[PDB]
Amino acid sequence: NVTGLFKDCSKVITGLHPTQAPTHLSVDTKFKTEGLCVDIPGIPKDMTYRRLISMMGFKMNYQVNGYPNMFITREEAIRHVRAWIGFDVEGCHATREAVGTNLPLQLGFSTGVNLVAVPTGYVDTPNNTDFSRVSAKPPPGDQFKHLIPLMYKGLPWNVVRIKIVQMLSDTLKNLSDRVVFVLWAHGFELTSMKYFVKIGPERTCCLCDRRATCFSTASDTYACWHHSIGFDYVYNPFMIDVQQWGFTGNLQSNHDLYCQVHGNAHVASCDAIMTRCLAVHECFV
Amino acid sequence: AGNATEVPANSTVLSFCAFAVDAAKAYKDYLASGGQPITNCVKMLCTHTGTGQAITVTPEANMDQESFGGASCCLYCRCHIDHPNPKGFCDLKGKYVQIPTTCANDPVGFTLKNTVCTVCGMWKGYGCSCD
Ligand SMILES: Cn1cccc1C(N)=O
Ligand SMILES: [Mg+2]
Ligand SMILES: [Zn+2]
Ligand SMILES: [Zn+2]
Ligand SMILES: [Zn+2]
Ligand SMILES: [Zn+2]
Repeated sequence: NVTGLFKDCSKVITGLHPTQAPTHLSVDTKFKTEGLCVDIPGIPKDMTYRRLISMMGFKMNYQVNGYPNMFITREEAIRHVRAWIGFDVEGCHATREAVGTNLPLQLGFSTGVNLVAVPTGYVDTPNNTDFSRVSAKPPPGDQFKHLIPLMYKGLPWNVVRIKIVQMLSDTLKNLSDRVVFVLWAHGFELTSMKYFVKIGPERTCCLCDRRATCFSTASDTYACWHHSIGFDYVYNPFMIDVQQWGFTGNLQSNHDLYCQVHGNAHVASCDAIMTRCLAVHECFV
Repeated sequence: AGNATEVPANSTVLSFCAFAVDAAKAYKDYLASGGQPITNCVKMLCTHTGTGQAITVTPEANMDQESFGGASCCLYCRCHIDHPNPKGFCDLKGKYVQIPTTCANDPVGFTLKNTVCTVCGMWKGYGCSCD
């Protein structure tokens, strides 16, 4: 049995040399024998490869003392309804040098904000993993023809994650000591969170006694929503998947049963608005 | 399309360490909370008549060690995250690591917690001859 998490998306037929493969599964077939690997002097390592690694398939079910859980129960999410932010990501497909994974393209929030990012992937090399721009194409079809211009209007992820932190901080500083991302089919949103979320034990703000909701890589410091100017990461966020509440149809058909004032403009923020709207009607009526 | 690199047994630990601010502390805390060590490492079939050196260009396991492909023993390589040194480059990827047989159940944890003697090339506390 295998997972799709960290799936190698390069088009190279051969696997990796035993010294360079992250796992036994990704070692080239030539070196495999008796459930183990052999070193073959004369078959050298590859010193120029670029292998796009998939970030699709994360599982946040860790049970570690002192580390809060990202995914919360419906009852805990209800208690923190002031912290609710609907979140949806429209993606694009890896192309040319890689195939098999989706990259964040348009990030939508229930605040009405849409942020367009440069298609970026985690590319394995002989020395490390390079977080760099990758070739990508908008998904095949006409329900996604609005994503074609967005392929050239994207911002680098270092700017995108500062903008998310600023938007969340301005929205939530007077509402909650937290963020609860309200999702519908969380898979790709969780993948996208890898790009702007950090987790760890509960910390306090550098400038006050409130719990830390933001983290800065530049200074190795933490801040609440009031003192997060310049911060690039969302620290210890919470989230829930509304799809898993027993709904049968798609997002729009379930949202439309209770609400007639949020038409589907087929954009990331619209799906995020509908997700939070549906969660409110289902939880409080 | 594409080729799987991982098994489901590693999903939880790798997802946890992939999102952590401090991945090394996250893995040590994961193990301390009863978590299972990272599996699916590159274990080598070797003669066990090697030098016993810790990090080598070819497998050098002696009769008290197992040899592994270095990238597969590196938490940062396994999680596809930044490496903690200033140049952001790996010292294990591209080499073979010799792990004592007693600690072969957790190659990733062994390399995270131990140091190689710069004088004799053996692991400190596990074959390092000098005092
Ligand atoms: C199985 N596998 C995993 C990563 C690359 C490969 C390959 N091309 O053999
Ligand atoms: Mg969706
Ligand atoms: Zn503060
Ligand atoms: Zn609505
Ligand atoms: Zn490494
Ligand atoms: Zn020594």
